Amino acid sequence: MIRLYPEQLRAQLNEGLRAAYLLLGNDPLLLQESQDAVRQVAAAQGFEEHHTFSIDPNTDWNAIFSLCQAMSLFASRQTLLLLLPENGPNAAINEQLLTLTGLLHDDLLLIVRGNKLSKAQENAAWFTALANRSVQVTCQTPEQAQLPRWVAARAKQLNLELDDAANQVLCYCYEGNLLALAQALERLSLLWPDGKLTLPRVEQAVNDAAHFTPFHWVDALLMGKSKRALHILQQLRLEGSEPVILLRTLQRELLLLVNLKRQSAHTPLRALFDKHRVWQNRRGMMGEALNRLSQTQLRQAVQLLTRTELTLKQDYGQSVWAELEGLSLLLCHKPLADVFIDG
Amino acid sequence: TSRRDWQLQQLGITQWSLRRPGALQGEIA
Amino acid sequence: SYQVLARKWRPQTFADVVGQEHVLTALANGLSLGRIHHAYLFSGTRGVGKTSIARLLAKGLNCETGITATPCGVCDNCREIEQGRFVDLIEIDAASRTKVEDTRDLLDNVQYAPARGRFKVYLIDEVHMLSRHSFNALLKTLEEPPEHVKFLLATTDPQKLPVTILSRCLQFHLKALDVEQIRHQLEHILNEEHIAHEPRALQLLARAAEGSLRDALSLTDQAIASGDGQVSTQAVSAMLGTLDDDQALSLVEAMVEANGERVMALINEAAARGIEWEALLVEMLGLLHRIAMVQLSPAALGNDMAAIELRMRELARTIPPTDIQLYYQTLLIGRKELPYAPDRRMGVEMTLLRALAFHPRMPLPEP
Amino acid sequence: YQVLARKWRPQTFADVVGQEHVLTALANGLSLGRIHHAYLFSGTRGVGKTSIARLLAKGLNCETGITATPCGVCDNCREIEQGRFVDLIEIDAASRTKVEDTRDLLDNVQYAPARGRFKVYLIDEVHMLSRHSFNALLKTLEEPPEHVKFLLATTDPQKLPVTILSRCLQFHLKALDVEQIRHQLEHILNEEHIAHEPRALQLLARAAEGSLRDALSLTDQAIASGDGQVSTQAVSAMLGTLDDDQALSLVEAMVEANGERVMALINEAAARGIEWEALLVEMLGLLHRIAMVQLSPAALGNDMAAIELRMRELARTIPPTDIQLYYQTLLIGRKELPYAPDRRMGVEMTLLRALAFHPRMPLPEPE
Amino acid sequence: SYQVLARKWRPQTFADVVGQEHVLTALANGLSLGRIHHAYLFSGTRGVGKTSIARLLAKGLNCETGITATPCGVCDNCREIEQGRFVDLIEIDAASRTKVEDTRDLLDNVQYAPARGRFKVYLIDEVHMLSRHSFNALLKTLEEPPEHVKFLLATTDPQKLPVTILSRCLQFHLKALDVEQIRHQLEHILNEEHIAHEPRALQLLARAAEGSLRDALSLTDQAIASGDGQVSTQAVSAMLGTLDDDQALSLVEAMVEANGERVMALINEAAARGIEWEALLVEMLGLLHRIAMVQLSPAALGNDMAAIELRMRELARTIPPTDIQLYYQTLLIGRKELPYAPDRRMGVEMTLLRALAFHPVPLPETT
Amino acid sequence: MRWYPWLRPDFEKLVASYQAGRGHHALLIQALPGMGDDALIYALSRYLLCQQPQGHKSCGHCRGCQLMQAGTHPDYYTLAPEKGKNTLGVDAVREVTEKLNEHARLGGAKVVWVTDAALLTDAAANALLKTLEEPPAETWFFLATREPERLLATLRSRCRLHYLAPPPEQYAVTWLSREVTMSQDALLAALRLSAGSPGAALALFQGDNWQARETLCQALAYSVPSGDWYSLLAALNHEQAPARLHWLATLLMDALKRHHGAAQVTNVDVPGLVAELANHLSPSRLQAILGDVCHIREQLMSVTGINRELLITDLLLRIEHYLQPGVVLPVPHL
Ligand SMILES: Nc1ncnc2c1ncn2[C@@H]1O[C@H](COP(=O)(O)OP(=O)(O)O)[C@@H](O)[C@H]1O
Ligand SMILES: Nc1ncnc2c1ncn2[C@@H]1O[C@H](COP(=O)(O)OP(=O)(O)O)[C@@H](O)[C@H]1O
Ligand SMILES: Nc1ncnc2c1ncn2[C@@H]1O[C@H](COP(=O)(O)OP(=O)(O)O)[C@@H](O)[C@H]1O
Ligand code: ALF
Ligand code: ALF
Ligand code: ALF
Ligand SMILES: [Mg+2]
Ligand SMILES: [Mg+2]
Ligand SMILES: [Mg+2]
Ligand SMILES: [Zn+2]
Ligand SMILES: [Zn+2]
Ligand SMILES: [Zn+2]
Ligand SMILES: [Zn+2]
Repeated sequence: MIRLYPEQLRAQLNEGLRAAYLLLGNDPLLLQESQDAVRQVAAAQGFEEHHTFSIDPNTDWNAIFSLCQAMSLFASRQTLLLLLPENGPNAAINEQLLTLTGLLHDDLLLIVRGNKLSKAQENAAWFTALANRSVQVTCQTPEQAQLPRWVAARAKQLNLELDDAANQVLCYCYEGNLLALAQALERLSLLWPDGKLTLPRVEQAVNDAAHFTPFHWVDALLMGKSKRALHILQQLRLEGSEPVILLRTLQRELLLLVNLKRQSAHTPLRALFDKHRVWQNRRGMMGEALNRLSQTQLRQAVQLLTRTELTLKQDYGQSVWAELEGLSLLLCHKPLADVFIDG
Repeated sequence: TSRRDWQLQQLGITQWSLRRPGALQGEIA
Repeated sequence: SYQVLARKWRPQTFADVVGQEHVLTALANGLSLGRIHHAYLFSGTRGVGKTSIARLLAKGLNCETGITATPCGVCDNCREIEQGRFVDLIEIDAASRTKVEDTRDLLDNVQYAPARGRFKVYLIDEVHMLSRHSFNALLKTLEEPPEHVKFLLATTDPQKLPVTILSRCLQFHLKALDVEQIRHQLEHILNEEHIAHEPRALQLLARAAEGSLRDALSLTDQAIASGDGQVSTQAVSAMLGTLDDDQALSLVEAMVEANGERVMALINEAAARGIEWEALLVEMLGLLHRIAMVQLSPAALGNDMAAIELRMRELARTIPPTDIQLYYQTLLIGRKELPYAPDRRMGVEMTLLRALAFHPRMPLPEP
Repeated sequence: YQVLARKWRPQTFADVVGQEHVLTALANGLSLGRIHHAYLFSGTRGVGKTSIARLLAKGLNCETGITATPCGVCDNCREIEQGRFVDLIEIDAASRTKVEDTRDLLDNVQYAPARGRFKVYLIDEVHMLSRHSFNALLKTLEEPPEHVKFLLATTDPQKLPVTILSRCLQFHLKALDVEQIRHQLEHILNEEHIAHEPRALQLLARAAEGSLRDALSLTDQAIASGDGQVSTQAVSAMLGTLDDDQALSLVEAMVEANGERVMALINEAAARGIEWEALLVEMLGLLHRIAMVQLSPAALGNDMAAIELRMRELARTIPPTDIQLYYQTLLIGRKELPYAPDRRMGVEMTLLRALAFHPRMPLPEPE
Repeated sequence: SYQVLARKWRPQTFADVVGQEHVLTALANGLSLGRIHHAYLFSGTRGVGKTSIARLLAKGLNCETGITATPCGVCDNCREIEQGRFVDLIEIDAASRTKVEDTRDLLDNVQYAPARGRFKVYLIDEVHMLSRHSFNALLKTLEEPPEHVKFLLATTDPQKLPVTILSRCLQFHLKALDVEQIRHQLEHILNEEHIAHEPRALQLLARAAEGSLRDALSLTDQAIASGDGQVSTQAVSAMLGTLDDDQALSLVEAMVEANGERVMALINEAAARGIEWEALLVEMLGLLHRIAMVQLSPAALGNDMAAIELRMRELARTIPPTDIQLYYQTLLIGRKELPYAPDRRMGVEMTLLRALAFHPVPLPETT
Repeated sequence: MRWYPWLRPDFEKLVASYQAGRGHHALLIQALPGMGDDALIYALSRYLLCQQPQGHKSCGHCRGCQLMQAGTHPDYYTLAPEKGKNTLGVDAVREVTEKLNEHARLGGAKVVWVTDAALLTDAAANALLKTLEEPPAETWFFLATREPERLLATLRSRCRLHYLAPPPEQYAVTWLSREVTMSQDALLAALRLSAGSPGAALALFQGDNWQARETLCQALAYSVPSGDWYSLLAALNHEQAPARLHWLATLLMDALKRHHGAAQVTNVDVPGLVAELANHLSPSRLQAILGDVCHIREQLMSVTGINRELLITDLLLRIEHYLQPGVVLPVPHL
């Protein structure tokens, strides 16, 4: 299994094709670009048909097998594309894929698109069989740290002069949405033939389309950025996520912080992290939080979290978002009147 | 403080004290 | 007679549409340079010009003179598209027909060449209501579109569409029309219609529009009806007062400044319109909580509450936090004791009086 | 015997009580000819939404023409009065809310009206329509045929999508005043030749909140109970509300700390066999009225005139803190009443508790 | 076959219904005067005869002789309704027919003429259990139904019903039956059934009924089953667990003097004897109320407590009224939350501890 | 489901009624857990469904008895919560109501058994009202609960209530000694913890719950001197949290009673722990902790889907906070 990234796939395609291609990831833009590049190279090499299928319980595997076995009159070397479900293949789908790869032919070129497989899903007979003669491209959305580099590279590839302020604005507005950012770059290039982009020019034609996850909100709270946490919370509320997921995601981290603070009186932080198997990349951040919050805090937060949970799950109230915003401000170093805690 | 105040607090009755007499517009003693 | 003010003044040229400069400039440059995408997707709020811009693009994409951003408006194609009875312009209301069969037939219809136009444009409106199988069929048709077929999509909730369909089309997002542009458009329309007006009435109408030109035109028509063929400050103010439904913020503002008669007048006005008292009380609680959080951090107030941003920000700036906390506590107690009050209105009035000119005595740990 | 509500539905703009603004707007619109194609009506129950909608529909289709004062005698007016006109398509959205029904309705809107100049669709209970049904109507509402008009009536306009609200002219109906309800009831009873008294009409108007249909239903119930006449005693028995004099006397006795008088009055009330919950509610209402009078002199209406002066005497002598203490004590007593061993015991214990903590004359302590 | 006393003694005529005089008078007046309404809503507590009143009204409406307030009870229609097989009487268990489809099917059959009766009566039991869509669907037809259909609604939670439905119905409130009426009905039933009884047993059962006749009949049947076919005072006392002796007086005295050991020993002995804790709490509350009332005036003490008068007087001389109020409130709170405690004895002990702080094998066929 | 001897007298009454034909069609039995009300209901239903019973015993060889032993009798509808759930839905009640309309297949009586009336939701309870009020001929209902005051008043008023009295303490202790082998103090403590209901104490002994109780007692003994109640979390975070909270409340109540001075206590096997608990805490603080524990237990048992870990952590943090001087303690209120 040759593992690669979207930024280096072209050379491999220039080197030569293979029996099958795996496009696993989360970002849609990178997956679509890789699929288009692979299809273009295959068409240039002499591939004509472009059969596509979406994996579903109603899908008929007999037709796929017949296509893989039958031969066309005035065409050869057909290509097959599969769209896996978001959850991933199950045991029945695993057996179907095993049969399909058993019927795999050299002329047939197989492409699979979908989310990355978990530890259990990735370990399968069909996956192991394909690994011998497969190339997998990992398409993971870049994080906030790496986004400016990607934006600068894309702008340079398009022959555009992008300022630092413009790059920062584009990163802030379209964080987590590469497709929207690419379309915005295309629109900006179309608007200005000269290709010189300044801060006012980009500002006049940019909106908010950022996409976040609860983990980003929890990390923002831990670091202590009030504005970022509030923006993430507003974006998540507008998206329409379930508050219970946010509460459960925050509960584990809050309980871990409380336990460490209680046990940090007479124990080094490294020993506690090793005991709790805290991930290395987070360790420092965690420590920072453990230093910023006093012991009186992390008890009011727990009380407010419990009150919000009871309000949501008993009274079916609609004021959960306001309480979440209050708790977010509380986690950051702010006074808080303590009337809203209702302690 | 006072026994009466403690008893009223225990009974759950909340005692209200005027804060802005000027807000009221009328003959009040 | 007189048609409808909104329906009559639909823009018919790129110079008539007000605002949305970026979208118009991008479309004009693309048409001039020949860079035309295979699918467009217009998004925004209601009554901003999505359908109007789509129709203008369709008109300019099949003009007899040629592909241009300034269609003549006099040739047969332009006239027929204006009348909405052009052969090639296949406009489909996706909302009325969402089942797979209708979309299947419409997409199968693409195999034929255009009759009397260089392009056969499909204008699908309200695309978010299509069925899943309809989306699958549309994606299958749109993966490899013919050279003579173009798709125009108008939607208000783009997040409903699948990512696959979004990735295949260029998305243009429209913004709010702002107060000044709406006011200028209303002034121009009224001047063209030969109707008397006053600047303050137009300003009030623009403010009440809330970034929607269609709403502004509807309110202008209603005011003209109420004003007996003219727009006047008193008539528009009375109309807005009748339509006003923000009694919670007004009550909070009156209470915070220690006013009694104003609170009674607001309570009577709220009672005049069918309103649930507990809903009003919880709305006031939410407003006070938002003000407190804004005082804690200026970034608390999001973009959702843009209409009343200024007043809430001023209240947060001026009112000390302790008064906000006390008002929140007393209103919470009032909400708690509301169901046992003799009457909902009487209970609300009593709680307002307590928050206005009273102060509870805290238990104060004595031991 | 046809019920009063159905019999006395207004048949002309001169027979509608209140709602001056909407009537004036509709009259001006019909007179000037500026007629829209989508009207929405909002308000609390039983304030004349369907009535005015039907009146407007009759005015549009009158044979004499389009006037704000329909004749009421031509064939179209008579048929609409009898509810069998062919061009007035009345739809109960609550009963038919599925999307296919809306599709079927919209499939045959192009056909010309059978006999009238307009084909008026009147949809009731719009808020019950499904989301797909709401979306399916957008295009038709925006650009309907020239011979089609849509009339919509709903109780909670906040349930509709903002897109629909921007397409139609909105009129909000306000709750009727007590005096208007009393005058309408007096006129109806005079027309029906039924004996009545001013006190009974005042009580019925007070108990009707703001919906005239509730007032008519209560009047019918009172007539049934009163055996062909409306009497103050019959209304009092029906509502089960004791006269304000007894509650006022009890409150005065409690304020002056006269235990024997309070106990004697309670025993007399028990002999009368009145409801204890009603007594507590009346006392709480009296205390609330006194507090509001203290807040402002104008807080007291003429409904209490019979005792007004005496009540006003309590306003200038009792400090506000004592009023608040009594109100809270009675509220707590009413809160805990259900768990008391007996209603009489609960009320007696509440009164004893109020007397014991009297700010000025507490009961003597032991030695 | 054998039927319980609750269902076998269901009233069959307007002369067999105890109390509810105002409702019966109103119904008789309406039937006599010919003023027949199409929407009746009987509301009140449980076990008072809402369903029986509705059935009697329906029987009177569809009697062969005519519309009379005194149904004959012998014609074919009356006996058919009594047997429950009458075609035109549709009894709808709203608690099991809440879905909208059932209501829509019901409302589509309202346009057909009655089979044999002169009216088509719909008797909806527990209408408060229907969904919102069901209520909205009903609204339109219920507002103005055909002339041959009548709607009868029976419920015990009128708050659930939306205001829209309440605004278009004649509401009849049923009062709770007094102790004397329940005792009279019980003695009449027992005399008719040839069952021995004693006045004290009937008085106890009436007091325990809490104003519900169904509860009284159920308790009487339980006593008969466990009383060896005889309603004896001793058997009823044993079944109800009445304190009888002066245990409550000793417990309250121990609590007042703040002697933890004495009260704990008394509670342990009572638990060993196996008494009812709710009865003990009620007795203690009654004793506290009597002590407070006597403290108000020395002559307030009743003549039935002479045997324990003197001791009680001492309490009235040694305990300030505020302490009495505190003890009463604490006991009431303990009674309120007794069911939620892990054990009843634990709840009683917790309440008393709170109060003390106040001070200056033959196996048939089973595995 | 075992037949305890103390159920023999009450049965002898109930069946007698059904022998005379004057039997109520809706019997509601009140009993504590482990009393054996289910066995009584099963015996009554078995007697009713026997075709040719003799005396108070079913024949055991007729078609009805054979089907009952096989557990596939066409009659004898049973309502119980789903295997994965803990509540009875309206759908099952409505299905049983619909099926009750038709005649009895075997020509006998139809028996309906509700496993626990307290588990019924509001919709199911409201739906069952009309069926209970006027059931068809030869239809019998049986409901079991431990606290009839929790049920709806309308539902309660339609049923004849029969109460089972727990046997004398001495008899229960002797029976437990005959059954299980444990110290007298342990038997008394288990019996009192079960509200004096033999069979529940036996179930407590049979499982590992006694070891959990000992672990909780040791943890509390360690924690009380230190004032760090958070350590109790490990001993309370479990699917049986309500039982352990009940045990903690019992310990606190015993400590408070000892502080006030009393001769009878629930926890008889741990005098040292209760004495230490009383010595190290004030009566007001003990009252506050007991109230909070009871409230948390009630919330945990009532609300569905509530996360127990967070609730218990907040409870323990509040308990630790209260012990600090100058803190407003909670007061019960309406
Ligand atoms: N930019 C604009 N300039 C002038 N009129 C506009 C503009 N945007 C919307 N309108 C008005 O709105 C109506 C068209 O609604 P439209 O905005 O196309 O619907 P949507 O954008 O919700 O699809 C027309 O009557 C038109 O006068
Ligand atoms: N403005 C009004 N003038 C006279 N009667 C009215 C008015 N509004 C309501 N009513 C009375 O209320 C009853 C029901 O009105 P209805 O048509 O149901 O209004 P809505 O549609 O708002 O419920 C009618 O019998 C009518 O007489
Ligand atoms: N007023 C009454 N007079 C005589 N019996 C009554 C009365 N009210 C109720 N009952 C008895 O209660 C039983 C059930 O009454 P029910 O119809 O359920 O009233 P509700 O519908 O108010 O519960 C009847 O069998 C009847 O014997
Ligand atoms: F015309 Al729209 F949303 F109101 F597209
Ligand atoms: F018919 Al309505 F409010 F009850 F319009
Ligand atoms: F049948 Al009822 F209250 F109406 F028990
Ligand atoms: Mg549009
Ligand atoms: Mg209406
Ligand atoms: Mg009933
Ligand atoms: Zn042209
Ligand atoms: Zn006419
Ligand atoms: Zn008859
Ligand atoms: Zn047998």
